Amino acid sequence: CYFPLRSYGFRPTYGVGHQPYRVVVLSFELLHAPATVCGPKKSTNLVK
Amino acid sequence: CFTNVYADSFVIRGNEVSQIAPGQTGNIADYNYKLPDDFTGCVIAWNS
Repeated sequence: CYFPLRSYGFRPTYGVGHQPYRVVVLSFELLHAPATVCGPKKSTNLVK
Repeated sequence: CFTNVYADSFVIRGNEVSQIAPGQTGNIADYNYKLPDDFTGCVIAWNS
């Protein structure tokens, strides 16, 4: 019976392929709701 | 399911049980028996 835990053998010379990568996943939803996080782009004046 | 099932067996001292694992070095794993970093397989043992 194993409590599901282990530890990566993260060593300096040893790990290639079996090496540590730091991973960041950005998730977002878009064009379906009000928005608060936005591109650098600048507004124009609004013409009717 | 598997294509190429191979099975290996011998006698060791409890001092050497850790030496059977991939990347571990010590005079048994140096000069008697060793296995590749992507070893797709399992170790099993008992006292005798």
